[PDB]
Amino acid sequence: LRIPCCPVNLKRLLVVVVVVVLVVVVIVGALLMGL
Repeated sequence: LRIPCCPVNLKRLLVVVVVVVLVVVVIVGALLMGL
């Protein structure tokens, strides 16, 4: 329950999520440019 004492591997999971979101934003920008 809660974060233990800073999130463990969950942190790098969050980083992966952020990367995914960034990549999606890149895909969106790319699509807006053309593809």
